[PDB]
Amino acid sequence: SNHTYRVIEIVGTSPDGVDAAIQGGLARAAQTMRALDWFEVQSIRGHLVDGAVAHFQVTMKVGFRLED
Amino acid sequence: SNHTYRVIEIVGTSPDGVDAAIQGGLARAAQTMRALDWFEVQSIRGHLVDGAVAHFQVTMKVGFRLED
Amino acid sequence: SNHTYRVIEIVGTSPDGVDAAIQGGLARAAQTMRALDWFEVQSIRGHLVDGAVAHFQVTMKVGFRLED
Amino acid sequence: SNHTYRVIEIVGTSPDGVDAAIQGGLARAAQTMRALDWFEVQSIRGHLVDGAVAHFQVTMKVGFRLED
Amino acid sequence: SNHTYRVIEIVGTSPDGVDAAIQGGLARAAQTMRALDWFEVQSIRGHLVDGAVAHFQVTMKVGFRLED
Amino acid sequence: SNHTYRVIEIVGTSPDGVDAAIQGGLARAAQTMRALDWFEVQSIRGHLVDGAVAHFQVTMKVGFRLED
Amino acid sequence: SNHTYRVIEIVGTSPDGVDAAIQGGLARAAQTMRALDWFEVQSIRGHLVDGAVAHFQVTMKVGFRLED
Amino acid sequence: SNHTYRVIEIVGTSPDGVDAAIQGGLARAAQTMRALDWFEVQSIRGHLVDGAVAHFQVTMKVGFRLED
Amino acid sequence: SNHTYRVIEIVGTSPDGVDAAIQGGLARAAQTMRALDWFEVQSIRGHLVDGAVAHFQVTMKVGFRLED
Amino acid sequence: SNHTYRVIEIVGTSPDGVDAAIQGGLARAAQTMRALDWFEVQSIRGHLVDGAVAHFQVTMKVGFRLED
Amino acid sequence: SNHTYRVIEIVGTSPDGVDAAIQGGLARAAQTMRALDWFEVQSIRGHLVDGAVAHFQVTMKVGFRLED
Amino acid sequence: SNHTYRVIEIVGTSPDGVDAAIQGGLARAAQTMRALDWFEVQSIRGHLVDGAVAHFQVTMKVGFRLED
Ligand SMILES: Cc1cc2nc3c(=O)[nH]c(=O)nc-3n(C[C@H](O)[C@H](O)[C@H](O)COP(=O)(O)O)c2cc1C
Ligand SMILES: Cc1cc2nc3c(=O)[nH]c(=O)nc-3n(C[C@H](O)[C@H](O)[C@H](O)COP(=O)(O)O)c2cc1C
Ligand SMILES: Cc1cc2nc3c(=O)[nH]c(=O)nc-3n(C[C@H](O)[C@H](O)[C@H](O)COP(=O)(O)O)c2cc1C
Ligand SMILES: Cc1cc2nc3c(=O)[nH]c(=O)nc-3n(C[C@H](O)[C@H](O)[C@H](O)COP(=O)(O)O)c2cc1C
Ligand SMILES: Cc1cc2nc3c(=O)[nH]c(=O)nc-3n(C[C@H](O)[C@H](O)[C@H](O)COP(=O)(O)O)c2cc1C
Ligand SMILES: Cc1cc2nc3c(=O)[nH]c(=O)nc-3n(C[C@H](O)[C@H](O)[C@H](O)COP(=O)(O)O)c2cc1C
Ligand SMILES: Cc1cc2nc3c(=O)[nH]c(=O)nc-3n(C[C@H](O)[C@H](O)[C@H](O)COP(=O)(O)O)c2cc1C
Ligand SMILES: Cc1cc2nc3c(=O)[nH]c(=O)nc-3n(C[C@H](O)[C@H](O)[C@H](O)COP(=O)(O)O)c2cc1C
Ligand SMILES: Cc1cc2nc3c(=O)[nH]c(=O)nc-3n(C[C@H](O)[C@H](O)[C@H](O)COP(=O)(O)O)c2cc1C
Ligand SMILES: Cc1cc2nc3c(=O)[nH]c(=O)nc-3n(C[C@H](O)[C@H](O)[C@H](O)COP(=O)(O)O)c2cc1C
Ligand SMILES: Cc1cc2nc3c(=O)[nH]c(=O)nc-3n(C[C@H](O)[C@H](O)[C@H](O)COP(=O)(O)O)c2cc1C
Ligand SMILES: Cc1cc2nc3c(=O)[nH]c(=O)nc-3n(C[C@H](O)[C@H](O)[C@H](O)COP(=O)(O)O)c2cc1C
Ligand SMILES: [Cl-]
Ligand SMILES: [Cl-]
Ligand SMILES: [Cl-]
Ligand SMILES: [Cl-]
Repeated sequence: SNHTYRVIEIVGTSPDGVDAAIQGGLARAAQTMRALDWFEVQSIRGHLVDGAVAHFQVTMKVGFRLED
Repeated sequence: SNHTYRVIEIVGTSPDGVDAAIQGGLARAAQTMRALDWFEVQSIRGHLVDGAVAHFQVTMKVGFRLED
Repeated sequence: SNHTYRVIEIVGTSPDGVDAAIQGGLARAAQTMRALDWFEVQSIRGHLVDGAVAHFQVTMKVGFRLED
Repeated sequence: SNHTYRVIEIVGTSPDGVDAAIQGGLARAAQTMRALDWFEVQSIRGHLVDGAVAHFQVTMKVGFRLED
Repeated sequence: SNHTYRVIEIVGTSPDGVDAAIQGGLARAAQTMRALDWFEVQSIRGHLVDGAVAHFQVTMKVGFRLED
Repeated sequence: SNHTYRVIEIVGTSPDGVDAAIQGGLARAAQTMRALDWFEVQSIRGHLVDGAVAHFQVTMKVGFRLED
Repeated sequence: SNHTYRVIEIVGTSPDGVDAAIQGGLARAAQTMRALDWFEVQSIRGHLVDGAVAHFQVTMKVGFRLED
Repeated sequence: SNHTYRVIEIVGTSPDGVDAAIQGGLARAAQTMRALDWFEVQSIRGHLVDGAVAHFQVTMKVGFRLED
Repeated sequence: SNHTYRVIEIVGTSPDGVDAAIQGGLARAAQTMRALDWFEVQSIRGHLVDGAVAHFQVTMKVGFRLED
Repeated sequence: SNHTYRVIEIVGTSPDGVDAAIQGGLARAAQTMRALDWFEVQSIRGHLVDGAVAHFQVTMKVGFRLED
Repeated sequence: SNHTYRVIEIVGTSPDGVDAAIQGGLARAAQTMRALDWFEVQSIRGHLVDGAVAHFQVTMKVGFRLED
Repeated sequence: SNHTYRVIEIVGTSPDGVDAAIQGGLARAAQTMRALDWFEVQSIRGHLVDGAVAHFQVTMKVGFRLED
């Protein structure tokens, strides 16, 4: 058949960098979403506290296949 | 913990301007959503009728914290 | 009243071109969403197999009116 | 029939803010254009004099239906 | 000589897809503008009614040579 | 002479809307910068608390003439 | 292994519309290239002659897998 | 009063470079438009013939004050 | 009160990757700036020497609260 | 002399994150290209399998000096 | 060591074209700044008086190395 | 027939300005590519040495007709 996908936007966070934030966001998404297929980073930001990075914040679009 | 956020897109409307459209959209969003944290305006448009602005239409991304 | 809209993102697919992909995606969306009002194409991509287009993939934002 | 629209670009101005600049620009546009249907804000700028905003300047695309 | 061009923006519409909307818009443009040379699609949108595409709406920039 | 300008980026805030945030940011800028000439809005965001807008946050580029 | 891809840019053309231009460009690309995997449309333009579309011109990025 | 501006798009051309193309386009514009105030370059392109630049082509937005 | 922020642009560098470049840039910024609040990555580039990455170069906007 | 550069686009991949994908892509590029000088990340995407990141995919522009 | 750069934004002006505006802006910047390394043009605009270009205005980002 | 074009990216350089950089890049391209048809400037940058512009660097897309 011709599949249809849905694309949602999430932000993963971690003090431990860009990869960790990506992985953390996607891990949360996978808990309650099915048929995840791809992601696309929209932005990399972070929150600073006392001059240090408290959290990296990576905004992602996440695409998944819609069930019939 | 490391929080994960979800970002949805809504359009608020009002005949009474940009601020009123923002506030209206966000008020509707708050009724059913929880843990709203930020918004970002994507566009400001409007519908014209008889040469006057019938509604300002303000598209926003709205970020909220996901529950575990 | 002043209506509020929600805008989601979907990808329609078809081997039979851009229009067919748009129509297919929107047809799937219409099965489970109500009060669809507009769409906006975000991108036109496709997957190639053996040098031929296997599927056109058209990403759309789709706006609909929120119920009270 | 299948309508065709024309989209022009104007800048509305006012010392009294974004909404006033939008409304002012559109009011001028309505005097000499017919069948105005929508607008889209392109930018919000302003001119400063003696440290104060002398005019808000709101650039808009304005769409209208072409007559046959 | 060194030619100068003017670029206007129009929206073509059709229920019958992207190509039909492009062709329709350009056909209307050709009736009252001369020396049309090129177009560039700016966006592909559409209006939905009862879950179906009522009109594809294709916004184009259209360039033409200015007469002396 | 041929003037040179410098362009800085600031964020004005206010609970009372976009215009108030713009005006507040620019008022602060005017206290310590001279020869302010123009501004350009880069983004309109805000912070939400208990479902309400606590502050509108308007990011602006601000241009001023450099002294010799 | 971890694959590496190369992305080139081509323009397909046809008087017969967007899909035909895409297909034509990709067919030419396939003649000399191997392991084509995806495309992404960058722009849709066209050349006008005597008020009619002489060619649709569809610029695409085309990704393919690099051989070792 | 609060002035309203109109912004049109033109392309100036010259074999003799970017400045010459800008100046040429604007000179043509000035012949039939009044109260020209500013321009903004949108793109710099050119046509190549026998490996040489036949014309630089500079697309500009041109803003002018609307008369009452 | 209603706070005002200033946003500057810096480039952090490191041979040891994106996170290291971010952290390095921000560490330098913190030495001579106060009340750092957030950053936003603008670009990730790098310099190549003998086919290897000599430095990752991460351009960031950095926002901080202005003192009264 | 005045050097001329060529800029190509590649996608590096790795299951082990953004830096690893960058390094992998560039290592492949260096095998068959000479005088590599810089890169610029265009996008960070990835493929998901069973809810996990199978590969990070980092699209880069890569600039190199052309030989005479 | 790993250098950190700062990037500021300036506008150079000249009646004598794009190159002259660039050179003028950068010459002013060099008078008070140290370790200038690169620039990137952001926009080319100009002010028109009596139908002629009074000043070309070239906005640049200018990067320089921060001292320890 | 329906022609297909290929679009490559090059950077021309010169100490003598934007036009000279464009012309230099294109002259180098013409030595080893055939059927050059158009260019589009992507960016204007430069390298600064001792406070002066050592080279203007103009990145261009260059389109050419593919042979059968
Ligand atoms: C324009 C703007 C953008 C911001 N972006 C972020 C962000 O990306 N991540 C984040 O954690 N906080 C962000 N913030 C919140 C700030 O980091 C900070 O927590 C807030 O402004 C309060 O700071 P203050 O106590 O110095 O006033 C942003 C604030 C503003 C005004
Ligand atoms: C390209 C395009 C963009 C539009 N954008 C908006 C919009 O932002 N807000 C809105 O209310 N209507 C929008 N519309 C709908 C028009 O405002 C209008 O209601 C519709 O085209 C019917 O107008 P007509 O009766 O003159 O044909 C848009 C229509 C087109 C074709
Ligand atoms: C940067 C990038 C973008 C891609 N975009 C698409 C796409 O738009 N549509 C699609 O079906 N596949 C897309 N893919 C997946 C590829 O088409 C392909 O299926 C995958 O990379 C495996 O190809 P390979 O077996 O040659 O390694 C993309 C892959 C990469 C790396
Ligand atoms: C890059 C640039 C952008 C400008 N944008 C605006 C604008 O948006 N609105 C406006 O009224 N003036 C704008 N101006 C004009 C300035 O506000 C100002 O009136 C002009 O540069 C003269 O200022 P000076 O006397 O300090 O040299 C702009 C000028 C430059 C150089
Ligand atoms: C942000 C926005 C964008 C819109 N874009 C379009 C469009 O591209 N084409 C169109 O025909 N109508 C457009 N519309 C109008 C809607 O399709 C719809 O006709 C209008 O909002 C009334 O819908 P409702 O009766 O559900 O409130 C737009 C409306 C909004 C708010
Ligand atoms: C991607 C992102 C963007 C943000 N943008 C803003 C902003 O524009 N303004 C602001 O005040 N805070 C911004 N924040 C901070 C949030 O509003 C919020 O204060 C912070 O994430 C803590 O929320 P939590 O306690 O629900 O985890 C941003 C945060 C993230 C992750
Ligand atoms: C800014 C600009 C953009 C153009 N884009 C296209 C294009 O996308 N496709 C095309 O075939 N020709 C394009 N052209 C070429 C024109 O369509 C036309 O063939 C050329 O300008 C000569 O027209 P003239 O004889 O009216 O001067 C472009 C020309 C200019 C100046
Ligand atoms: C995607 C595209 C963009 C073009 N842009 C321009 C342009 O900016 N200026 C111009 O004079 N011609 C432009 N053209 C027209 C070409 O320069 C050329 O005149 C036309 O494609 C015929 O070339 P051919 O005889 O090699 O097929 C463009 C053509 C295409 C397909
Ligand atoms: C368009 C362009 C972009 C460049 N971007 C970067 C960069 O992001 N980081 C960097 O270290 N050098 C950058 N450079 C400098 C080059 O990496 C290189 O050091 C310089 O061009 C000299 O190289 P060559 O000796 O091969 O001529 C750039 C150069 C050009 C022309
Ligand atoms: C719009 C779109 C974008 C995609 N982007 C990527 C990508 O960046 N990387 C990738 O490996 N695959 C990409 N793909 C391919 C998907 O990840 C997936 O492999 C393909 O759609 C088949 O999934 P399905 O079996 O659930 O239908 C993309 C597909 C679509 C439709
Ligand atoms: C949207 C907008 C953009 C402008 N951009 C520029 C600019 O780039 N450079 C400049 O010198 N002036 C700029 N101006 C100022 C105008 O050129 C002009 O000096 C001002 O609007 C007063 O013109 P008027 O007397 O016709 O009302 C801009 C004005 C507006 C409204
Ligand atoms: C973010 C970034 C962008 C750069 N862009 C350019 C460029 O466009 N052209 C160029 O010649 N060099 C470019 N460079 C290289 C610098 O001009 C400079 O040669 C290099 O960073 C070494 O400078 P330093 O000795 O002060 O550390 C860039 C460097 C960075 C970090
Ligand atoms: Cl959503
Ligand atoms: Cl127009
Ligand atoms: Cl290439
Ligand atoms: Cl600054």
